[PDB]
Amino acid sequence: DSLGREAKCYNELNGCTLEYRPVCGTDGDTYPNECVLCFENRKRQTSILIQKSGPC
Amino acid sequence: CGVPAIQPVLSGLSRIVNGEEAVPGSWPWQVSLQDKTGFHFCGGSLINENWVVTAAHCGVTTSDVVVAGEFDQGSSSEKIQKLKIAKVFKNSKYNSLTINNDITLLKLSTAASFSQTVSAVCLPSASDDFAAGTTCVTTGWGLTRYTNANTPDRLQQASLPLLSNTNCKKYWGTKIKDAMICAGASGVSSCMGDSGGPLVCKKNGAWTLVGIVSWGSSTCSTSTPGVYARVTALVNWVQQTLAAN
Repeated sequence: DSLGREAKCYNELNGCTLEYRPVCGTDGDTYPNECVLCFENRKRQTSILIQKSGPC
Repeated sequence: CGVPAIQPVLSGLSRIVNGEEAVPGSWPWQVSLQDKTGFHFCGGSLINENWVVTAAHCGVTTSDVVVAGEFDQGSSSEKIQKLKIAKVFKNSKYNSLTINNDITLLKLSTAASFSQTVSAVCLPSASDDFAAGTTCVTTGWGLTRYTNANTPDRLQQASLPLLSNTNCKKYWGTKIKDAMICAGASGVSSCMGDSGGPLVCKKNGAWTLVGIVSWGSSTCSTSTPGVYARVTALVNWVQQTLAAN
């Protein structure tokens, strides 16, 4: 109904980069980085977007 | 190089579920990369009184700050150094798809003032060989549990052994390149916020920079090896950028 911005993985790698760059998902949750939000959507077969960067 | 005035105390807790808290000041080369907002997003190690070495995926800007001498980030105040950055040297061969050649050099505007709590790490020789199965140290403010989503205030340190390319490929398979070195898979993991920090292997009394925190398990799996930028494979570039700058 709303939204903004899709979280990107490194597809050419199946683990993430270890930087701390929290993202606020459209779900109300904080993700340590974007790659995390992506792997979580993959596993969960979910489609959570990034609400705002930084923490919720 | 590579001798903390202040001596680390590595206990058996350093080897299990995401290490322990460091003796304050015991890893002097440990710095924190921060925003204008004072928010920690990567680590780094001081190789000079002028340069910091880090991972290239970190996206360090000239707008970002290097904080030397911190223990407790939640300190209303301690004696630290907020050094500015003047020039960023991102490896030309860094591959963004692959995270291969994941080193970046930060040249400081403001020299760091080596103290008892601020010093530098020894860089290795290209021909240097750090045997698989050697127990090393990794330091940072990376999460302690993926499930925390709150980076710790205090520097942590984990003890993990080195791995052969060969036995890491069993877990990462083809992703493992030559400018990469694996470590852990032993009860301890590098995690969000540890990126660009050090993987120190003591050599002939000195603590030496063998890896840079790069990437690994999307969930900070203690039974999976963590990947680091392999310093021996990128040190001539460090040497040559330093010389021309």
